Amino acid sequence: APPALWDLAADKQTL
Amino acid sequence: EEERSKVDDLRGTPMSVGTLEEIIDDNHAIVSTSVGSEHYVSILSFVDKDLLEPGCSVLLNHKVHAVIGVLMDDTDPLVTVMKVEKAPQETYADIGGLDNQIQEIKESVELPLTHPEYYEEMGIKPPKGVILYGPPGTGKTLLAKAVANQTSATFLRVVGSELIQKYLGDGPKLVRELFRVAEEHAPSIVFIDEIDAIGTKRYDSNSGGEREIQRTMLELLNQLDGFDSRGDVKVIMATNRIETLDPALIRPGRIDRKIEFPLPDEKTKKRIFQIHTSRMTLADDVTLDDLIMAKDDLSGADIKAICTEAGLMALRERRMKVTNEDFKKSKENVLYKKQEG
Amino acid sequence: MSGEVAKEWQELDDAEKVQREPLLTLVKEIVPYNMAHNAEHEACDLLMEIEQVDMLEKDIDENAYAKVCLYLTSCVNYVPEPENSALLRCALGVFRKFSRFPEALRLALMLNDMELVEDIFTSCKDVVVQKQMAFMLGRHGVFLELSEDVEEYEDLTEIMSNVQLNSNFLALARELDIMEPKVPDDIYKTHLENNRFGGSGSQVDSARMNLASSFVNGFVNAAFGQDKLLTDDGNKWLYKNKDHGMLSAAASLGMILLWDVDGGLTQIDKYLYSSEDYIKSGALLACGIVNSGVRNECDPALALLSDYVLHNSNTMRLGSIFGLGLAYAGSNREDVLTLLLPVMGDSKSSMEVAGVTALACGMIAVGSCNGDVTSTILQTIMEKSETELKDTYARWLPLGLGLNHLGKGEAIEAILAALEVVSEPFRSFANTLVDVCAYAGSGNVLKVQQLLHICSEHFDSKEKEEDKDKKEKKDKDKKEAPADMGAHQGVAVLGIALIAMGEEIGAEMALRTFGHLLRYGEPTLRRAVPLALALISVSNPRLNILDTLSKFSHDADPEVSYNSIFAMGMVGSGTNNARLAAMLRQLAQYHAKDPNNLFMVRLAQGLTHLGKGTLTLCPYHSDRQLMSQVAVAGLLTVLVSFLDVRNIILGKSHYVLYGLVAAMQPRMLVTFDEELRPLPVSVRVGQAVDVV
Ligand SMILES: Nc1ncnc2c1ncn2[C@@H]1O[C@H](COP(=O)(O)OP(=O)(O)O)[C@@H](O)[C@H]1O
Repeated sequence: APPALWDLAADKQTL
Repeated sequence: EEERSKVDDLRGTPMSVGTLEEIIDDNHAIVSTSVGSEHYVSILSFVDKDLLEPGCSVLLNHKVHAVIGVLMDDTDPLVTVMKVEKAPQETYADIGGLDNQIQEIKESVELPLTHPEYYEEMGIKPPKGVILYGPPGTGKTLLAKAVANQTSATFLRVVGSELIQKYLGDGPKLVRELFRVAEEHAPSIVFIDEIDAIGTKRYDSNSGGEREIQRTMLELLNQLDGFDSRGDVKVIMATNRIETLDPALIRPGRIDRKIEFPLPDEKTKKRIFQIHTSRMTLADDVTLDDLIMAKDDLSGADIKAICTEAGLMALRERRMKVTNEDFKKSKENVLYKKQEG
Repeated sequence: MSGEVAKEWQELDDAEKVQREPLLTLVKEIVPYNMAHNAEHEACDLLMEIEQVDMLEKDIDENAYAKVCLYLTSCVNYVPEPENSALLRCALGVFRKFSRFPEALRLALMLNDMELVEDIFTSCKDVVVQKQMAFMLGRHGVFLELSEDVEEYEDLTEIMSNVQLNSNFLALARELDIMEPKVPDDIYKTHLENNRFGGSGSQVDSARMNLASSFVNGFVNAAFGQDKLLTDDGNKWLYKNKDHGMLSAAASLGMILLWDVDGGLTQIDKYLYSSEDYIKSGALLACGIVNSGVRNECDPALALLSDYVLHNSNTMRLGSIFGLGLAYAGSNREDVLTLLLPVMGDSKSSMEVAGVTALACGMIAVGSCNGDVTSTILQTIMEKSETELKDTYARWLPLGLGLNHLGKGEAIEAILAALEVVSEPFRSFANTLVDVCAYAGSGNVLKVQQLLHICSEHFDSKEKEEDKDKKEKKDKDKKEAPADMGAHQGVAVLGIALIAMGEEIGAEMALRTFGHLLRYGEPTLRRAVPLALALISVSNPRLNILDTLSKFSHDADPEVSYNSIFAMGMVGSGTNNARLAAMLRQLAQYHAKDPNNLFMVRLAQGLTHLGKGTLTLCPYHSDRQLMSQVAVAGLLTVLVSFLDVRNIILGKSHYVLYGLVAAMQPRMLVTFDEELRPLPVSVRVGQAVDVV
């Protein structure tokens, strides 16, 4: 879950 | 928490089901969805981007063809042809006389997996499968063997030439799906029986050809040979006729193990009749001696079928118990039945 | 009542009501009830019976009648006197029931014997008496449970039994002690330092001196430092005065060095002379350590090393003068006569000038002391102080002491700590970090209290971080560290090295917190996180390391790319794989500038093998072609002429196998030290680390 936390938190730069 | 209420808006509410075509190292992946839609999508979310691989389902957010995640969905027909299950009731203890016939193959299937100590410590390791054969119409008589192997480990049965040359091939690619999917479910066992790919003659529908059936058998060999797959998926093969089978099979596999199916003897025949009549109540005058002596070279399901018709006429008289006279005439329906045909 | 066909309760506890009066009866009335089948209250009568056979001191029958019970034997009749009375009578009387054959069959951890001696051993270890059957019986399974929570530093002791019972005694004690911070391997680290572990250490192979070949010869020739062969030298009573021939690591490093030549080796003439046609590379960086580890011992390239580095250019002198003493010192002693002469010969005024050779004799020491080199290093650094000063050389000096001896009486920390007054917070990070941590392993709890009070005074507001880090260093894996991270400062470097070193245990078990600190941690601390991959990963790096860091690898951040490729780094260089060599592709196809690119790829080259080859084994042509084709770029971009030597540092060095370092469970001191500084890699810190 921690890796998926940081994984989903990069969508702000991704958008 | 907040991420669940964030990424859903971007990927929500609708999103197309797309197919990954190929991957560019930019994190941009060339994708495909109906119809002829290619694109570049760089996302860091839900991925797993390594394990995606082309030819798989990737989600596609309508703005614009963006992938929020991936869903692997099967199903597939061939996954349905594997199970279920049976976990069948038929032990190898329900059959008799082949204890020496079986004991080896019983080892070679339970020598690995269950009880590995002697096997792995010995550094020998022959898990290349087995091969069976037997006359005249047995082999499912050896599915009374494999039916005990269906009681352990993981299993899929694929038997008969029909599933090979059916329509125009595409050659082995069905055999490819079998091998690779049985490698995906590994450990497992694939039971082949009655390989008539050369023994059958007519191409189903419009198909060709004899050599392309021979080359799809050939690639069956190479995929079993093989370069280079250590996956197991053990392979059990059987047939009626070992003559038409090409030796190209045997040296790669199965090179070490193949069993011969003998026809039962007096005590084996009697044993089997006792096995099938164990359930059925029979009249006090039923005698097995004149039966096993009068009959000639019958396997289990033959005398099991005379038990079946004996109970059939026993139900025509609505008796729960079969009479020896009706057992000899009801028998005479199969005796005359093989004498009529 | 006990035999009434009625199943009505209860036949338990009723013997306390009327007690003396039923004692006018015996078990004779009881036996027809329990022996006759299809009778009521079969095992229930044993709840009354265990007390009569227990108060009569009978043994294995209380065992036999507590089998289905499993409960009442705990709370049973109170005044402690009959309880420790029939407890020690039952105690000495149950083991005499055991091993009666003789020589096993051993009990026969079962729910009868072990759960009952555990059950009553509860009350045994609660208040009264001591030394139960555990010392009487001989069961190590209950000996696992004999001990109660207490400091184990004292528990190194046991009853001396025969070496027969001592062997499996020591095996089950070992596997009992592995989870535990302290292991029988403690003889290495500890300190201790009393003569007991050397006495028993040479007595474990006493008295046989022939089959003693293993654990003795391999131990004296596998030792780089002098302490084990020294204390053990006084503790090795085989012969007299001529055991010193197999000691001092002269014939040791000679023999193992010629067996390494038996299992090598590295190319000399072709590569190094074809490189001598290229004159001097522009890196002035990694080329000296080549002739350091390579040669070993030969003089001719040593005068090229020296006579060159007389020019003084940069710190390029470093690996060169390191080959000066490493060459002859490869076996012994050596060069420590002329090793330190350039120190005072070359005010420094900095490390790259007179500090390089000042590092030389300290690191080339490797077991000295002896004891001259100790007082010689302390003296020579007390000569140059204001020119050192507190910063650039003081980084490397304690590495010439603490390596050889942790409990060394000499304090060079105080004399080097009088120079702290310069007040600069910056350089004292990487300076005072392993400056103060590198003096000794200590273990006294007093040292860091001293240096915290005299150093701090106050406090440095900065160094205090590294000082509690030095404390947490002093002790090893005491489990005190998970209690020391509760601070978890906004600095947060407490937690990273605190979990790094704070747990040394075979089972990782640190995944929960190691992931919890990155998932819960503040930003940019995850940059520090992968650096803990150095210690705990010695077991199974393959699965988890390239897993996690594989995601950290293609991150655009050069800091987590750098500290990632290091995070794998050496612990990921233990063995090779097709994933590594295949992954090297397009790691080197990136268009990014800066040294992080070829530290990523070129450090990722050294993970293919370590000190192995080339003759024997893997071919050197493929490395020649890879480093030859990748260097076509830039064109210079001198860092390519730095990388081509970078891979062959470890590549063509050889002559040392690691393995790990080390198999004995010590740790390399230059590696953690040096790898902590370039985390913010800037100018010469990378070459200071390039001492390696
Ligand atoms: N000797 C035997 N002992 C017990 N059962 C038998 C025996 N022979 C045959 N059977 C039963 O009859 C069936 C025989 O299959 P069969 O039709 O002979 O082979 P195939 O279908 O491969 O040509 C098996 O399913 C088995 O359960």
